[PDB]
Amino acid sequence: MLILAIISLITFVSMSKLSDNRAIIRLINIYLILVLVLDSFLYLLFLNNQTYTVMGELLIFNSFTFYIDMLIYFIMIVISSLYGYNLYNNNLYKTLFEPKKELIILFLINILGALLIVHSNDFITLFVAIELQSYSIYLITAIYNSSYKASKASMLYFFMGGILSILIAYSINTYYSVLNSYTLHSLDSLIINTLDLNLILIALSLGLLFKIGIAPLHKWLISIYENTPILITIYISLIPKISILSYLVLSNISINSLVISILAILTLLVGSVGGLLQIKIKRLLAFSGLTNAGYMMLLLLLNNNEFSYLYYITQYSISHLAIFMIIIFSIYYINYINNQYNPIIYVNQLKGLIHDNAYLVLSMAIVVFSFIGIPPLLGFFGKLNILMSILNNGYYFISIVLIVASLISALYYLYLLNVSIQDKNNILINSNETVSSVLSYILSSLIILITFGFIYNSLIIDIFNVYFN
Amino acid sequence: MFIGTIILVLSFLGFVFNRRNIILAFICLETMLLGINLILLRNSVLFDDISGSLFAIVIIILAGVESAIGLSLLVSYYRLRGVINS
Amino acid sequence: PREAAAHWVPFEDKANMPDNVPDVVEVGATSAPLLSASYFIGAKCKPYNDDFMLCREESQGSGAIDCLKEGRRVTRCAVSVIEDINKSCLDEFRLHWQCLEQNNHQLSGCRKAEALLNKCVFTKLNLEKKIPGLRPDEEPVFLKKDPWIKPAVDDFKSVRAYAEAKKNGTL
Amino acid sequence: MIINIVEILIFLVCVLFSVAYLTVAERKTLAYMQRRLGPNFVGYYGLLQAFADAVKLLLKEIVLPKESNYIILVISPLITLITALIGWVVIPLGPGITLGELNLGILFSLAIGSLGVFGSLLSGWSSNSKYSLLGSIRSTAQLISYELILTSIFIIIIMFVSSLNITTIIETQRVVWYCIPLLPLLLIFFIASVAETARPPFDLTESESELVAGYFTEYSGSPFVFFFLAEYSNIILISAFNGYLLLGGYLSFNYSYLFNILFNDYSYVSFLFEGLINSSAYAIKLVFLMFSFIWVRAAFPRFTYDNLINFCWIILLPLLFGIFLIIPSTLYIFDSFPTL
Amino acid sequence: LWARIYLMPLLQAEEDRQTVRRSIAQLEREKEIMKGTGFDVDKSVYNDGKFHAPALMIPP
Amino acid sequence: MNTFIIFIILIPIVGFALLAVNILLAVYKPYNEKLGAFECGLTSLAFNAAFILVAILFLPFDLEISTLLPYVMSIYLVSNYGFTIVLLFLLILIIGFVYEINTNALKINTDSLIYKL
Amino acid sequence: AIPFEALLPYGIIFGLLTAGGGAMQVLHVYRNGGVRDRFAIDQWDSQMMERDLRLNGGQGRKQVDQATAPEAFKHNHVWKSERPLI
Amino acid sequence: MMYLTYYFIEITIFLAILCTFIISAKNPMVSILYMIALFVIAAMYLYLIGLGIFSLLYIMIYIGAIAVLFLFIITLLDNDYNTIITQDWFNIENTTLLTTIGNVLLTNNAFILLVLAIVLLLGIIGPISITMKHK
Ligand SMILES: CCCCC/C=C/C/C=C\CCCCCCCC(=O)O[C@H](COC(=O)CCCCCCCCCCCCCCC)COP(=O)([O-])OCC[N+](C)(C)C
Repeated sequence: MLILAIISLITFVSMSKLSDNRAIIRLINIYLILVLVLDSFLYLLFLNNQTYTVMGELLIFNSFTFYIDMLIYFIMIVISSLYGYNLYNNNLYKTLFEPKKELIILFLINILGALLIVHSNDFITLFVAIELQSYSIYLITAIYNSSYKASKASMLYFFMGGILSILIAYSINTYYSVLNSYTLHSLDSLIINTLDLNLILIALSLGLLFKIGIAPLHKWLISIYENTPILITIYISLIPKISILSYLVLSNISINSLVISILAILTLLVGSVGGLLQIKIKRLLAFSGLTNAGYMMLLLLLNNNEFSYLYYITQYSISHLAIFMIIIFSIYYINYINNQYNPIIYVNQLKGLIHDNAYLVLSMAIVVFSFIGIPPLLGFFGKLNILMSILNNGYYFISIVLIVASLISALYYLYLLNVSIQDKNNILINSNETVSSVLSYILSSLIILITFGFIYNSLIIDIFNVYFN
Repeated sequence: MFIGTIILVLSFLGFVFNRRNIILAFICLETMLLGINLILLRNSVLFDDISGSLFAIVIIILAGVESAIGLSLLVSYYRLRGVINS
Repeated sequence: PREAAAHWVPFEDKANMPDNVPDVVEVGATSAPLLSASYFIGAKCKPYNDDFMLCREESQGSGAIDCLKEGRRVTRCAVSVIEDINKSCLDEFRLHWQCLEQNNHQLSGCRKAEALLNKCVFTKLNLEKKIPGLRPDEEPVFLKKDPWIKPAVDDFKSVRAYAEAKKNGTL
Repeated sequence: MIINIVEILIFLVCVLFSVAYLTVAERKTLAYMQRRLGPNFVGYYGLLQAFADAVKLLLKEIVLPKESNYIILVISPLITLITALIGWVVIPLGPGITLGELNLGILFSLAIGSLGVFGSLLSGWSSNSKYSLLGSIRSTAQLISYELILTSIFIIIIMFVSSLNITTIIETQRVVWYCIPLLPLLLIFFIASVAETARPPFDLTESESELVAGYFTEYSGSPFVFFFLAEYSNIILISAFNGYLLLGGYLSFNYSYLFNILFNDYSYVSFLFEGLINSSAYAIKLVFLMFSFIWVRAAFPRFTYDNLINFCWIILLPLLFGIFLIIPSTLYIFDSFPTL
Repeated sequence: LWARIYLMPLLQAEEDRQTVRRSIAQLEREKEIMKGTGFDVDKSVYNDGKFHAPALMIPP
Repeated sequence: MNTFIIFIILIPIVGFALLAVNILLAVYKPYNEKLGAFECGLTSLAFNAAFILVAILFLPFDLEISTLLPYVMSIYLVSNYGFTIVLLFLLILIIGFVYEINTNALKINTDSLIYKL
Repeated sequence: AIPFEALLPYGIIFGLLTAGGGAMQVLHVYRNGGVRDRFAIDQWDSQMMERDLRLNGGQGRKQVDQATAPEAFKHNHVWKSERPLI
Repeated sequence: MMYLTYYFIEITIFLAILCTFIISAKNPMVSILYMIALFVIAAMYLYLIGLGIFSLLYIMIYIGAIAVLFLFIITLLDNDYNTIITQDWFNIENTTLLTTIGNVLLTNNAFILLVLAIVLLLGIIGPISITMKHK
């Protein structure tokens, strides 16, 4: 469906005027919803963990990739709604959030790149999908060319992504030179015992992981996330993380790797410690993303990581979307718009939000306490599954470090709630304006999922036991 | 393996220790891709295998589109500032 | 196998066959005579060629050393048929392969000499030239009259001989 | 070794003198289309005119302007001339009769052609005269845009042959010249070869009336000789590409009957007579093409930059993609995919 | 193509004969050089019993 | 040492020889007024997007055209299968070409007079 | 009328190319030893020509049609010793 | 004469080291011209290892298009043993590197080809999206 959407959309966006952008985006939003609901029944193919190799052994289809695919569609639906609908109908918000003409096509193509990364069974397909996603994401960074910071960001991103892509291509070709093969499926226990592939496979893993910004190469990505338009940051900080991490989890090429162990430790420490002194909202959220990417990196050191990883990535996607949407909503109550790409920038600008919108702060509290991992919110069960996995496999020191990093990051998670439940002198008296029904309903759905997902935990594990065993 | 490796490493060091210009940066990217491809093609020949050359062709095409997009990004960056002081 | 690359030297081995291996004669014809005689060689030696290839397959990797015997058989059959051509149809055989030498070895440029050679070989050796795999509807190109594709210069000697044969009635 | 040397000298002398006399032929033909005479005074019937201009320019001082990169200004014409002449190594005057018998002959032609925009791209940077810069940017744009059309027609022709050996492409045309089934493609190759060569009407690159002279405003002496020589050599070479892609190269008619009448066996006389026939056919095709370049120069006013860019990218390129779709479709319909 | 197929068996057969001769010959040459030393020249580097023509000569 | 390589070597030698003849025979008298750049006889930078855009879009279209070389060299071997694949490839590229046309990518006082009586 | 002075340079070019091609035909035939050239030759043809050289004593493209090969054919076999592609 | 073709590989390697003059060039142009020189050296090396068709494709694309774009833009903006080469006759077709690449790319990997079509589609849409100001 995705290819058909891309083709049609190119035709229409060519033949439509600049005023039709939001209507087009609503059209695609509904189309993706329709695909998600009508084609969901293809799950049935994956009963008993049945795996399918497709396209001449280039693509691999199993329950895991089907789930990642559905999750990516859900994320795309939510993200496209933010562009397809106005928060408010005033002039200010027409200036604040207007979709570019080609933005939707870039979004769909980057989604296609991500899905091809997930399904990749062969290194040529992996490299082509990586380059497709990398190019589309460069352009998404750069499409808002009136922003000085966005253009500077796109250029830095181009160069860092190019270097990491060259590292990846080098790793692929060294694997070819040693094994005369482009598939990991050719690998076996005998082959891993016989030959020392550790260097090559770790170089490939590192080349992929530095593209989502794990320490000690974080800062360039945090700067890019800071300097992009806020509705762009909601996307570019999420989809590449999902695709790359899912590919690495599915491939399992760094089991018990000492280098990945040390880098995951370092990423946890830097993500937790470095986010403490932050005063800008989006830099705080980017360091949050770094710490959570560390939590997921830990899962690359062990076999049978499917359940913990899927649960964690789903709850993280929901929490991330929700926190960005809350920051977006809280824009209507700020008294100073900093600029047209990033209306709110400093955490202190939320001060006293509870007096303007009590339930917005309720939602904020719920999402923050999910991030900290307070039961019975989803975040707690995500961390619980991760701890179960790593302790089952004897990563004791890493478990201690994970404890410590969650503690430390709770400080700058609660910074947001702290300033949000403080008091502001000028308190909204009244307003005729209504927030858009659709986005408020979506934000509410995310909040209710985070709050009451745990009631379905046992049902989920029962389903999982029949589709992934 | 020798010419490609040295082009890769020298272009990488040119990229990293660039403190002269951004064009040097573009060029180091392109030449790195060159060296990768030369290593690949020598291996293809030594194995009498077509997969190496197929991936070489794909690299060629992707380096083309990457150059196109990168130069477009540079132009859009220039449009706002009028000058590249590197 | 790939052709040689940047710098290569050709080197010659001066050892003899190991004496356990039965000796065999080698085919002495070159590219043009061989291409001229190929269809007759195939028609005569098909069972021996097939047996040689089946041995090479079944050996599953040691083909060179396990398939020497029927290789000797193949070479002997080839030499026999070439000798028969040299004894019975020499002049037409020379017409055909010199014509091929002139026309970049394209059989399309030597149809006139090929007709004479084919008639001579059929009558004096009972070998027929035939193209495998065509349905009855499809017509062998070497039997086709008025082809789209013709040689630049019809070979002089072949044209003269063909007209002579048309007079004699042999063709 | 000796034979190789003699062949190269013969071929090189023929090519260089043919380029030299193409200039005189242009002046004379334009002259007679303009009711005048053109050069008829320097040498008998003006046959030494080109060598007169040559000698003069080789005796002319070289001027290197103050703000110029003198190395680049002197070497850019040199590289464009070298590539323009290197392009000739694969052109056959008979079956296998060429200096370079490459199985990748077509790919060699296209590559050495793509090395042809560097003179224009570099001279503007070297001259630093502003007129040269404007001319250089506009030329680089025009040349690459029309190189696309030329490459696309190359591909369409290889759809019929499935070979990158030039002699094979010529040999396949004994059945019919490819300019018969693809007459519209032949028109486009002319319109594009005119543009790719930067000739009138598409002379925007070095048009005297919009920009004095052109990218060469600053080129005196031998550098001017090099640009001049490269331009006319490229005219002849792209007429050669046209000849063997579409006009059947060195094929004229079936002279088998005639040779069987004249001769009774192979001889150096008959090989020479065949060589002369093939070469005469190919050279008469070249002559008609060069005459057509001169004719079009005589007949039409220039385009503007916007006009020619619009042409190439909105009228020609869509038609060529349409043909990309319709040629393999016709092969598939009639089961005539060509073998290797 | 059919002509080439009909020629392929004999040309191959000749080439196999040359292969066996030159492989054996090199075996005896190397064995003769290695006389007086505790090294087995006949032992293949491969684990299968299959005949393996040498690659990789010594430069001449 | 075949004719190919000798001819390739010979051409630059001829170019250099003509250049050296010019350097040896021509006078050489530079002076400030002669060294000035010529602009119609007397001494004396924003551009449009389509200038950038022609050049930049040349590269994808060139790659598209040159991606058909493997096809035309293997048309018979790929039969009616490869045929269909290359049609799909061509149509996908044609879509981008349509986008280019409709966005008018390479292309570079009518009010009435009203008196308030 | 037909302006012959305008056609003289065309005639010069035509005669030049015609004579050059005729002389090239004669030189190619003389180099080949009385037969036309071989064009569009694949790997099979190159190997056949090498075998021909082994058979006819190194006399270029000379052909022999004797059924049985001389004795020296069994010993003048050539493998190629190719330098390491570093 | 024989040492020439023998050390030809080592000469391209040395000239490549030397040309990678790209980093030390005073003028970025000059740096781009030296990049072109490096690409010609690469084409030379490719022919030597047996991949001449790649030499010609590199000349066609990287010099013919990528170097042309580079220059356009910047004018506008301010192991001692020897291998045995053996013959065999199992190949009756005239199949070369280009034909085999076409074969595998259009049949065994048609998917890679169509995904490359999407990538080139991106290489068209993107530059238009960011270098052109609509309306
Ligand atoms: C009418 C069609 C509508 C279906 C649209 C689905 C859209 C997905 C969008 C976002 C993912 C959001 C949550 C996914 C739920 C997992 C389903 C499953 O059970 O996960 C299992 C695998 O467990 C796992 O690994 C762990 C999953 C981690 C979930 C973390 C959140 C838990 C709390 C969510 C509570 C659910 C809310 C219900 C409120 C009444 C896959 O199940 P399956 O592959 O057999 O497909 C299901 C059959 N299906 C296609 C018809 C729907």
